[PDB]
Amino acid sequence: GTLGRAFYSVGFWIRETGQALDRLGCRLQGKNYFREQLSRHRTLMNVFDKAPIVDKEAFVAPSASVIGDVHIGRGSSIWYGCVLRGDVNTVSVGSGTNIQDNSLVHVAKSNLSGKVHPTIIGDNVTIGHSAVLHGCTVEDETFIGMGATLLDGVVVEKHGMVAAGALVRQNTRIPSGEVWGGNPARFLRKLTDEEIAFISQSATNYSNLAQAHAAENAKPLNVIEFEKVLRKK
Amino acid sequence: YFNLSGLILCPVLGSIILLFIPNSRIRLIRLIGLCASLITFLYSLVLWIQFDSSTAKFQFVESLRWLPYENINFYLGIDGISLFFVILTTFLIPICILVGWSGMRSYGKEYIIAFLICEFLMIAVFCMLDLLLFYVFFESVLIPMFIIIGVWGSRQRKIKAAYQFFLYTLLGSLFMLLAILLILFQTGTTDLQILLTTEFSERRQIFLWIAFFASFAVKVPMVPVHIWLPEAHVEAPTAGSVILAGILLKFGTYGFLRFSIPMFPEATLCFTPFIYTLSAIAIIYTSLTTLRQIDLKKIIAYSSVAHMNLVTIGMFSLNIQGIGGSILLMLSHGLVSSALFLCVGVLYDRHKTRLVRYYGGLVSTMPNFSTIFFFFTLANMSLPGTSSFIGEFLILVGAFQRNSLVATLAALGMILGAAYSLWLYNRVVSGNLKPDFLHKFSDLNGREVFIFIPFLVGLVWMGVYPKVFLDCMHTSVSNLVQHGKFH
Amino acid sequence: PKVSEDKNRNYAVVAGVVAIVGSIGWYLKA
Amino acid sequence: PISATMVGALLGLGTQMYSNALRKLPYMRHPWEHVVGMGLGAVFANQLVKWDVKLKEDLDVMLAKARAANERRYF
Amino acid sequence: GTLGRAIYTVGNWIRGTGQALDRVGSLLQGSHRIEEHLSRHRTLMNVFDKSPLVDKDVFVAPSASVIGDVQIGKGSSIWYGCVLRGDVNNISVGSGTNIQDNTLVHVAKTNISGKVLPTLIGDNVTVGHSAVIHGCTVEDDAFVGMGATLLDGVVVEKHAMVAAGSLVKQNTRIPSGEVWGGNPAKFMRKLTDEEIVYISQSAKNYINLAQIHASENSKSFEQIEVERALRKKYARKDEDYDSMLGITRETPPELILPDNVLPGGKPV
Ligand SMILES: CCCCCCCCCCC(CCCCCCCCCC)(CO[C@H]1O[C@@H](CO)[C@H](O[C@@H]2O[C@@H](CO)[C@H](O)[C@@H](O)[C@@H]2O)[C@@H](O)[C@@H]1O)CO[C@H]1O[C@@H](CO)[C@H](O[C@@H]2O[C@@H](CO)[C@H](O)[C@@H](O)[C@@H]2O)[C@@H](O)[C@H]1O
Ligand SMILES: CCCCC/C=C/C/C=C\C/C=C/C/C=C/CCCC(=O)O[C@H](COC(=O)CCCCCCCCCCCCCCCCC)COP(=O)(O)O[C@H]1[C@H](O)[C@H](O)[C@@H](O)[C@H](O)[C@H]1O
Ligand SMILES: CCCCCCCCCCCCCCCCCCCC(=O)O[C@H](COC(=O)CCCCCCCCCCCCCC)COP(=O)(O)OCCN
Ligand SMILES: CCCCCC(=O)OC[C@H](COP(=O)(O)OC[C@H](N)C(=O)O)OC(=O)CCCCC
Ligand SMILES: [Zn+2]
Repeated sequence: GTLGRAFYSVGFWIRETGQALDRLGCRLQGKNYFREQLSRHRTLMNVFDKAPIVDKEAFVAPSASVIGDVHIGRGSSIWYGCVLRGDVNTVSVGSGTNIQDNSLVHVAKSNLSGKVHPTIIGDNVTIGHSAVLHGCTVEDETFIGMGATLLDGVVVEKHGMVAAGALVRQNTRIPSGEVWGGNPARFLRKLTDEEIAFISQSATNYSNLAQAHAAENAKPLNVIEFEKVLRKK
Repeated sequence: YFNLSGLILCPVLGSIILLFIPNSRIRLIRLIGLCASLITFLYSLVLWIQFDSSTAKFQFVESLRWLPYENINFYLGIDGISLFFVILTTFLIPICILVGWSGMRSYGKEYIIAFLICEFLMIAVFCMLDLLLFYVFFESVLIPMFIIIGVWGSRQRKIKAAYQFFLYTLLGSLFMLLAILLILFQTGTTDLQILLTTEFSERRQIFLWIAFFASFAVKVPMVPVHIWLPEAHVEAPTAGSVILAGILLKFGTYGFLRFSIPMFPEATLCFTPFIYTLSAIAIIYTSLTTLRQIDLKKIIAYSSVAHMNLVTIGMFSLNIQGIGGSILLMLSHGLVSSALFLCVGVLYDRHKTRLVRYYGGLVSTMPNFSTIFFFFTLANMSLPGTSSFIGEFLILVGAFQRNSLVATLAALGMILGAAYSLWLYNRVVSGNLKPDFLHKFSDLNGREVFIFIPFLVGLVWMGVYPKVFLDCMHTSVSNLVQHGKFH
Repeated sequence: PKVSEDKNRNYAVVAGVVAIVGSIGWYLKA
Repeated sequence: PISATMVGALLGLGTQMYSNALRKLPYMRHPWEHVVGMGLGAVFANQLVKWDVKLKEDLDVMLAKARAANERRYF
Repeated sequence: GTLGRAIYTVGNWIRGTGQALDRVGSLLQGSHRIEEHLSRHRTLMNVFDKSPLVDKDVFVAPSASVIGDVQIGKGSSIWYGCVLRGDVNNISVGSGTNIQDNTLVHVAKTNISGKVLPTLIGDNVTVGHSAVIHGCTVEDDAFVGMGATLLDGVVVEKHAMVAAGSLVKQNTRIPSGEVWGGNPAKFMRKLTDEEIVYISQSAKNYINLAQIHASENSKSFEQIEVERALRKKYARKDEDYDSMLGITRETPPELILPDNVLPGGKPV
């Protein structure tokens, strides 16, 4: 609460003083390596006590940005370039889902529009590339198309598919088994059994792929590359 | 031990704490400002408890050197006259803070800071016993009020009204400052208790009295200078009008009570018919001009000029009924008038209009507001059982004993006062609704119901048992009645 | 690498230390 | 009571935070110079009081001299 | 000498004290703040014994992520935030074809439609910002507008354009000389010769513009500090004092861009 924030700010003051002392000590010895412009990006960033909670068996890409109260289930994956920013509210990501590349799942930035709705993602939910989920909620075993732009107040029912590039207007419910596409989103066709089976299999395929990607991302950082960058003439 | 130092330092701490708080923390700013105002109000209430009512000497005196030779210094003290003014000016601030509770996100920290600096400056005005420093804090109120009028005004007219008010206040202020300087050079000091024991040559009483009247009559608008008050009052936020009418209109009368009625007993007697003439026509003219106004806030603003000019009849009567009964009217006016502007502020916040034509039939859609509005309509029209009648009647019996004619003319004030007060209520509240103009309504919320509660309790408590307030002043107002008299 | 090489910067450090010590002594001795 | 040390420390902290605010920086940007400002403000306030006392004493002596010089006119 | 050693020891003590203070301040925060770590983002990454074959002259931004079986031709460029995930199947990027900011090029799972083919991008093509490609076969000398989405199975024939903010549905062929666009991605209008010249000029301009970004994103720490000092030194000028001193300060070549990227090729 307010007592915690004061201690947080005092800790910031003391950390700043310690860093200044360390820089002064470096300057006495003649070193200037603190001036290096290193990237300050953190794949897991908190806002005071609001820190993301990521399960151990969950792949989060190093370039993915997860900020605030974000919960990641077991078997889920956040791929490269994703931005999952939930700060005024919570972002809940279920188990077995896959926030694919360059996707965005965030919550409203202010209360002026009304009440900020937490973003909820079910289980085995496929989020397409470069899709925006802005304060909506999706039930389990659903599919969100590539380039979709779900807005807040939107409920996507179980086994519901949102077509690619569709923009679902505010306070819209997609019934189970129906495909909604176009701008604005409108009913197009009813899902078939083959599409349901493919939706189910895609989640497992991406879950298996995320394990390999995490294994290739968990290797020790190469020292040959580090040495080559160090000596540049 | 509660003294005048802590009461004045509390708004200082309140304004300093908010000065260094990030504006993104909107909740914390409001909570700290409200808490500071409430703590100051409780401090004033405690200062009431330990107030001796048997000595004319100033109580809780505090001193702080200003010039190196102690010629002029910060002398703070209260008596039976300025105690209730301090209590009122500390009580009105939390109400003003609570008025802008919902929309505070746009005003920011500069709103509560301005109001707390205002409270700091007005508390010291009623507590200063030094003539020069009373002027310094007398005219330090302009900057916060100038900022309040200009920054948070309603329309583009805020530039004109602020300029006009500032110019009038300056022209009064410097003509008073010349007199203060002449008094300092002749007497030697500016301490009030020393200036009340120094004989002034009869020729210098008229000039100094006129110079003092020039600054005071502006802030208690007599006749020629009540043209800044309506414009500056209408072009002001809802809480801004409460400060201007609640307290800023009480400087002129308090200045007369503290520095004019005593320092020149001979000059006051000579100018008594002059004050009676100005006040009698002001009551007649203003209470009549009020009938032909169409703006909701421009009608109540004209209900204060008649009431405040009825006060100056009481002060110059120079008897216990007059002077003592004039104080109750200002306490009553500070509550009745400031409550009426809350009622108008309630109507304006929902429906962004003030013309009486658009309003009608609110008795069927806003019944709690109609009940509360009617009660303060009765108080504004001097009904017995209300705090206004006690002050209004005590002034009349204090002036009839001195001049029967001026008490007759002032008695027509309640004839005209009861005319527009009920006629406004009939237009705004009673009647048929007008769905063409406005159709969505909302009665008083939790804040508005709670805000009006201290006004309701404090208006009948003073109206049925004013002995609590009266017995705390008779020792102090009786020493005021006679100063040059020794028989 | 336990040597500070810049002679001019070392003299500035010595002068700053001397200034601080002298200021402390000045505030203490008088 | 209100001593010169505490009012000086508050003025020093206030002027440090005021300088930081005037440059669009956070109020508590460099804590060490906030401490330095508090110390300097306390020192300056104490020195101001100490100088004011001596200044008043000197003024009293000089006015005594002036009045003594003026009083010789009556002889 | 001895003074240098003493100053070094004092600096070591100061550094130790500062690190202890930093640790204490971190403790008072409650260990809530997540500490910044070394960058673990790999610009070029392997997935299944498959390595990208980025050519020598290609500019790959450090924030880009070329992953898996990606083959990139000479003169092309991959810009900031761009992702080329060729883990499941092949991605081939032609010569001189740039993929712009925040773009995503991904290939289907080789079974999204049964007869899936790798993502092939031809030569001298340009792909706009934030575009999404998921199994297209864009032919050479083509244009894809910013924000355009190309679903699997589409082919963009030579000298064809896809309007910005479009959605080319699956198994849709854009013929040559058309400006297919819109959310259904239906026929808009025919291409004029000025548009073809504009497409070629834009591709050449991006090939020209990638070089300064490549030369800036590969500098060492020592060169960066020197360039920053030079930029600060020559940020503002005083011709009057130089004329008084009889000197003429000229901007160093490290702060001069080639004239071929200026709006009109300004020599002075
Ligand atoms: C702008 C802020 C507004 C704050 C002012 C109001 C708040 C009240 C605090 C005012 C305050 C600080 C001034 C702050 C300066 C501002 C900082 C400037 C910028 C800094 C960044 C001075 O206020 C007192 O100072 C007295 C002078 O001494 C004066 O009394 C007149 O003096 C005669 C002359 O000779 C006159 O003839 C006579 O009529 C009065 O008796 C008066 O000025 C006043 O009483 C508080 O007093 C402080 O100073 C002295 C007490 O004296 C105390 O230490 C003293 O040291 C030795 C004496 O050197 C004494 O031997 C020693 O015994 C004593 O302990 C302090 O512990 C502290 O108490
Ligand atoms: C946790 C409890 C404690 C918690 C409290 C901890 C306290 C730590 C102890 C002492 C803190 C000391 C504070 C004193 C700080 C003074 C300001 C620092 C001054 C300073 O930049 O350094 C030297 C300068 O040299 C001096 O010209 C003047 C510098 C002379 C002063 C430096 C001498 C420092 C020695 C202090 C004694 C250490 C004794 C041991 C202390 C450790 C205890 C074991 C480095 O020059 P430089 O050219 O490489 O670079 C500077 C520098 O980068 C910036 O000032 C400018 O940006 C740049 O233009 C250039 O000027
Ligand atoms: C009087 C009413 C009461 C007011 C309150 C008084 C309170 C006591 C004073 C408190 C002062 C608090 C200051 C805390 C210490 C901070 C000083 C650090 C300055 C510093 O490190 O040196 C460089 C600049 O020097 C400087 O910034 C030095 C600036 C000095 C300006 C004035 C110099 C003295 C002039 C004489 C007095 C003024 C006229 C009076 C008639 C910093 O450099 P950088 O890192 O920021 O970058 C390049 C910018 N150049
Ligand atoms: C106890 C900590 C001493 C730390 C001393 C120190 O860091 O001096 C530098 C600071 C700021 O000066 P720079 O612009 O060079 O920042 C340099 C900055 N370190 C950076 O990282 O860029 O000087 C002051 O204002 C303080 C004046 C009062 C000094 C007592
Ligand atoms: Zn994909």
